[PDB]
Amino acid sequence: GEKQQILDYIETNKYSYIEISHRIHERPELGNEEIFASRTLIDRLKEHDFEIETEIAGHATGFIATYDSGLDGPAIGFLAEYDALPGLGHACGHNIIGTASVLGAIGLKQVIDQIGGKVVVLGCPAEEGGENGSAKASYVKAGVIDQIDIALMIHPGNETYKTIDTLAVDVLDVKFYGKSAHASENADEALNALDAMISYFNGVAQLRQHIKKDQRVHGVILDGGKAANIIPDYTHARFYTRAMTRKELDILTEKVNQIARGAAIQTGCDYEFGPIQNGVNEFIKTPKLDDLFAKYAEEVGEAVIDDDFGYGSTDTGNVSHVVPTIHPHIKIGSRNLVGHTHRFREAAASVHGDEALIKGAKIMALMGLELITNQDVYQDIIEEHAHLK
Amino acid sequence: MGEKQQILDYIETNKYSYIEISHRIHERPELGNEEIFASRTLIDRLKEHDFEIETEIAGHATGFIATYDSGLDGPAIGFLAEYDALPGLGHACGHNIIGTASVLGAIGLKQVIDQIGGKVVVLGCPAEEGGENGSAKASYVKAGVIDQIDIALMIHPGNETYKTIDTLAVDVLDVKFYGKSAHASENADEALNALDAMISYFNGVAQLRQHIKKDQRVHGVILDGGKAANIIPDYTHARFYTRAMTRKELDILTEKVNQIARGAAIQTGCDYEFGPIQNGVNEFIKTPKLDDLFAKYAEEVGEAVIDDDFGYGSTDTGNVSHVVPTIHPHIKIGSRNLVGHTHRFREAAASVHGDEALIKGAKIMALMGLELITNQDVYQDIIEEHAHLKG
Amino acid sequence: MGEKQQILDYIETNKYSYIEISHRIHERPELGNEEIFASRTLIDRLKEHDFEIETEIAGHATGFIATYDSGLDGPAIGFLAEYDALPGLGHACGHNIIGTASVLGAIGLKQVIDQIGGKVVVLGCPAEEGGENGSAKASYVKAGVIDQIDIALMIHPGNETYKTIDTLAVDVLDVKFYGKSAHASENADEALNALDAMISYFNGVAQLRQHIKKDQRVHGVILDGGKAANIIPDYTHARFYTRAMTRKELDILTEKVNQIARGAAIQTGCDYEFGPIQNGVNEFIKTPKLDDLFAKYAEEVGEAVIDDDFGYGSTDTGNVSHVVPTIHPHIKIGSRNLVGHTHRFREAAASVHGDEALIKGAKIMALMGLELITNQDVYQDIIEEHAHLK
Amino acid sequence: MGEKQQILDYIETNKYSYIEISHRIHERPELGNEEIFASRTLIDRLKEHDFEIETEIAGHATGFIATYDSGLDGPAIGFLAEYDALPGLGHACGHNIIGTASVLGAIGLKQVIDQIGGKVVVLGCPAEEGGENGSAKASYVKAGVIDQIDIALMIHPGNETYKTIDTLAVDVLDVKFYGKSAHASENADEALNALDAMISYFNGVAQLRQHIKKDQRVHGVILDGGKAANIIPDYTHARFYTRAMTRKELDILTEKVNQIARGAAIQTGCDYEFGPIQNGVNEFIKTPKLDDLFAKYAEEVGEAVIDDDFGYGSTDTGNVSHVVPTIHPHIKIGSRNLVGHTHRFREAAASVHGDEALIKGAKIMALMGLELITNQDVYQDIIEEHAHLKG
Ligand SMILES: [Zn+2]
Ligand SMILES: [Zn+2]
Ligand SMILES: [Zn+2]
Ligand SMILES: [Zn+2]
Ligand SMILES: [Zn+2]
Ligand SMILES: [Zn+2]
Ligand SMILES: [Zn+2]
Ligand SMILES: [Zn+2]
Ligand SMILES: [Zn+2]
Repeated sequence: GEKQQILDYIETNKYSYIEISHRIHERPELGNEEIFASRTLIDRLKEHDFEIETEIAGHATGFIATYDSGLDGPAIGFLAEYDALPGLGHACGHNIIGTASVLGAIGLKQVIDQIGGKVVVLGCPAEEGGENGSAKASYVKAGVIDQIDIALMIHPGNETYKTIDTLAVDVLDVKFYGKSAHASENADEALNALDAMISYFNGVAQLRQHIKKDQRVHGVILDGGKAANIIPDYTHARFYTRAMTRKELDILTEKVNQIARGAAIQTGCDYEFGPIQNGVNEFIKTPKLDDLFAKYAEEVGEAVIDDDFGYGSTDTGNVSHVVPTIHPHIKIGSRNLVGHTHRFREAAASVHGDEALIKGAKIMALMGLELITNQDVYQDIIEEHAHLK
Repeated sequence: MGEKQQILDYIETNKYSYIEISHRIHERPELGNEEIFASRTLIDRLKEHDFEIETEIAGHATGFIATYDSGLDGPAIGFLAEYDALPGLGHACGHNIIGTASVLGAIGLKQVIDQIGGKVVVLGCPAEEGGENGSAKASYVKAGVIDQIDIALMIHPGNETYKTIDTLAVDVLDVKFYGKSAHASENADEALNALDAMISYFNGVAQLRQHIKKDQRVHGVILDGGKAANIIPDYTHARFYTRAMTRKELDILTEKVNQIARGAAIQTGCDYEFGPIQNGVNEFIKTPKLDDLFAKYAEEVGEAVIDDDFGYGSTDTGNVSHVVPTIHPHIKIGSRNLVGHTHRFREAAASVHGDEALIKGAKIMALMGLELITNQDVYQDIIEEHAHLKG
Repeated sequence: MGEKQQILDYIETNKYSYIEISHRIHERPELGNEEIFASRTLIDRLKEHDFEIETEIAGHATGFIATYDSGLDGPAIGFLAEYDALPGLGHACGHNIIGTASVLGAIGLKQVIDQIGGKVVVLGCPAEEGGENGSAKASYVKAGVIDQIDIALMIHPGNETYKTIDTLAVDVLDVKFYGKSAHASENADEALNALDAMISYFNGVAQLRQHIKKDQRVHGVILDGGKAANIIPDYTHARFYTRAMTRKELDILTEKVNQIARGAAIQTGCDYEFGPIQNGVNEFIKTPKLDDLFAKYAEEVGEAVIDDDFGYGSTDTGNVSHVVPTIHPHIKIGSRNLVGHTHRFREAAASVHGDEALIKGAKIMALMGLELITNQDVYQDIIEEHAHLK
Repeated sequence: MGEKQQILDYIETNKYSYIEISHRIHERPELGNEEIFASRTLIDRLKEHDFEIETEIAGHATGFIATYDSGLDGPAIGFLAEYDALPGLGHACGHNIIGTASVLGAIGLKQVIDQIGGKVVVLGCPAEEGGENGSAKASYVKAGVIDQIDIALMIHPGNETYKTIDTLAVDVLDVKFYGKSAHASENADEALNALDAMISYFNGVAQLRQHIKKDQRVHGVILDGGKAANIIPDYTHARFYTRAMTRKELDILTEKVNQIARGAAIQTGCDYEFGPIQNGVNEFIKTPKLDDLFAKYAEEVGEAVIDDDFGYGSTDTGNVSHVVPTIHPHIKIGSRNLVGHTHRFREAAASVHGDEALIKGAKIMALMGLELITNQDVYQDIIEEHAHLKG
């Protein structure tokens, strides 16, 4: 009876949610600027009696949607994403993610009055990163994920597969501050912020010999001075660093901090060096929770492929350090589909992409059913995760 | 006899008219090659006194040549008019005074020019502070415009009154590197790194400073150093000055900086561009007999001409001095503590002393032109001295 | 009806004569291209068994080719002898055993060679550890010395017994910069700075690392960086390595480093030299059917052939493997916890276990060559498989 | 007087004895702190004329103090003896002449010292060309050795005869980086790279040159930059000069270079050492009236004292000028085209003109000492001018 209601609702109303997906696809908004997308999803949740908190952990366009039955049972959380890319506009198919997670939440809410427990959608802006990007990183730090017990989600891809491993990433600004002087007449009175920057860059080049092969550090000079006749008192670069784990990355980023400090000391300058967004973490996978995903991926008619699909780089990792989380992919077209391409945006607004949205909503809604209904399958997952972390 | 008195009577009779022009250009500072109001205001005043006007000279829209010919034999006495402001500072070099002084000088001498013969010429010279397609006089020399005048006169407001200073040679240059972008994490091995090319160029310029002469300079900034942290740059852009005592010495220096760029390109597998954004300023060749003539009338008009080390300058009027006897002197507009390109200087350029400098300088120049036309021995001597010093 | 049995009877009856030779080479370590005792001791043993000797091969004074031809049609089976030690460690790679075992294996097969036809050849191969005019086998390949053999056999002592490993391509390079001196305080404007050129080269090499493949390496030191603080250096000298997975890839990587040097010279107005101080090592091309032959005899001789990731090597025997089917297998001389190029390894190259590994290797190689000559189908298949792969 | 004539008669009637001492030193050129033959040959001549000798001064084995004391009140007149040669060049600074002249001057004045009072002192000053524990006179000043003398006299052979030139302050510094080795192919990630530290220090010094005064210098070389290409270096070693107009300025400059090293260490994770390999050289404080006394006697002895710009020097005699009135003049030994530290200058320093200069300088210095002891008003005037000028 319980599975019937959830599927019936999603199947008779599919076109309504598919429509929300194209409406968001047509209006690509970048991270922390996704006003249309968050409102549209908030409305559908409010239309089905969800209690809405907006503006979460410093993210104006984030939300927490909640429907609580008032009965003991797990709080099953669905991660909604809805940010596009600059120039490419939804070439990661984030129109599907937010709509799929909302449709699944609302699908499950249909029976939550009966099974017990709670349903929650977390609207998570800026997953692609940037200034105050990676909202889920902020949520973990703010304690927003103490509100859920399990974090569900699906991502569109070139195939259907279980959660991939993911990497830790920092996005960092480097700034040097000196003292300007006319370069021809009195450069001996200057403290050269550009010499600091060049020296920092020489140092980062040298570092690459001595970091692990899985690690990355790359960046650009955003402000290199403005007048050729005047010694710069300010320069500004932006950098990424990347490691397999947060523990490893914290060590790696401190090495780069020290290259900046050293450059500062060489040149008599002062400096700032720090994150422009809360750091992204590696995924801690719960295999029994992906088993559950595969099971319903198959029951819904997808071939879940076992293969190396590479490493990801997503703030959903951060949520997996707190609670059992998934970040699987649903096929939305050719196996030659590559994320962040024009052909991938086209794919996210196609009939296959529309089908994946509905299949994703069904899969998640039915996992939520089994986690609240079953206490042995739920406890297996919770105990597995807490052992792996 | 009385031809000197007509010049002075004209200049002094309607001096306040010209002071107003100075103040109107001061209120509305315009940058190099953008001096629409200044050029037009000065062109209208020449046109009001029957000068034949040519506009848009040597690729400079806001440049002009204003000629009054008597139709009789004699020298062509040129007056250099400058009228560009500085960014954020707005006539902190007092160029409102220079253009107006030269116009008023030319028009003073114009009063008498039908009696004494020869020809008066105002050359409107924009963008002397430099920049993209800056230094109009450099373009003028190159285009043949300076063949129209026999002598080139000018005054420059300063912290004191002094004869022409030595000036330096300058190039202003763009360095651009061109590569092949790639995603930095995933596939940096199929990129050609234009920022690496730039850092290598910068490292090489630093090294070069050990091996250049102590009178030479090389300095610059990175205008484009990449835009996305996750993408390898395929384009970087820097802007540089190079300077030396002479144009001969500078062409050697700039070429060394060229090869530093080239080498950076070779190291990184990138391609490159390296060239001047403007024509290129030359060192002054001074004609001491011409500065003697200035000092003479500087004193007659009541200025104390100081003989001290007032440093080197760096002006496209040096380029004109390679063609014809040229002066680039200074007239006091206030405190000896006045430094050029400061807020105090801008305020000084609109004071009563700057207004007075303007009138005195016009008087000095008009009277030099009277004698250069009138006294053939004094003219011959200046022409021959200059010719010896360049030739 | 068994020529196999003569081979083993010879090696087994006078094995102690050969174990002596190994300990004599071991007591007297000689660095690459200085292996006077080793080369002569081995040459004297070959002369004792009717081998014809040519010495000084491909510009290597301590190299040789010992041939014994039956005069009958058949494959020329080559055995590689190595005999160079390391500075300070002195045979912590166990090259005392490699050269002895190959000479013993070739003399073992010589006992039967007049009957089965064909030819036995031993290539004395100095300086495999590398250095200046190092990697003798690289020179042999380039000199056409390997046209004289049809198959290249060898054994190396190791932490266990296994088949040929994959190896990597290496270049060993000199960078020299040539400028013009002047007094640094007084007239540095008349100088061309060979040290600024060097610093600029090093800065460029650092940048290169972001853009090379993860399996590749470039690393070096400054051997001459100027002598007087008050004189602008007119000369600087660095030594570098470059490494890739193939020789085709390494030629590209080394040329990138060539252009980094070249760019540095252009920046500073200096001149430059950039090139190898030794010929240059190549990736192994393995012939699995030849390693199979090894494993078959390895097991007949009592050894356990292990199949595991034993990592990558870097040896000039790879260069040989581009010309003819070649092996570079390992024979157990002690604990699995043995590491190459260490003090514990040198002691193991002269132990009872290392002695056993010599005779076992010598038997394995002699029997392999017996089969390569005798079995045309096995020979044909190994030659054709190598031919398809290269 | 009869005293003045005893002095000159001594120097003239056995000048060839001392010229031979100059040639034997020239024949056997010895580097700083290694001048065993020169110091001993000089010490033996002073021993012969009843001078008390102390050897090994302020940590310099080839240094000596040779004292002849009258036991009567009077100034203690110091004669600075130099005798170090250059590597590969022999005596291309003419130091063979310097020490012999000062010994012959000291001994000439010694003839009369028991009659006029006071004291004669020769300081044997090794390694003035510098290097490891170079510049003995820096060590002497620092050790209190110059409290033994009231005036310091000296002559230096040159292309002409002239008064003490201005001299510069110098530091010779070693830079060492300490890290942690690894196999470069395999384990680079557990290394700390002392060569990257050195490269980074050099890149930093290159950048500094834009920002040091035009009279300042910094230059060095890498003496150890690693030894095996397959191993990340755990040790590098460089040697540097820094230079400035004054010690006050040079300390600021040298500290800037220290911070460049510190920063390189911080970037690479290395440790470091930075410090001088010799006592630092200081700028000359000149006493004009002492040079006037030199010029007086130079002229008497047959020399033309030329007033002209002969550039800046760079010598540890400068250090002595901070304590007592000192001269560092030059005496002509050949063509005006002679340049120090060349083969021609070595050739000059053994020539007849060089021998003549030795005797003349000896005479000049001994006649200078006679007046300094004898004339209290000339002495006092020199002491009070030095005291004023040093501050
Ligand atoms: Zn994405
Ligand atoms: Zn995504
Ligand atoms: Zn367990
Ligand atoms: Zn200006
Ligand atoms: Zn101006
Ligand atoms: Zn080895
Ligand atoms: Zn080996
Ligand atoms: Zn010297
Ligand atoms: Zn000297």
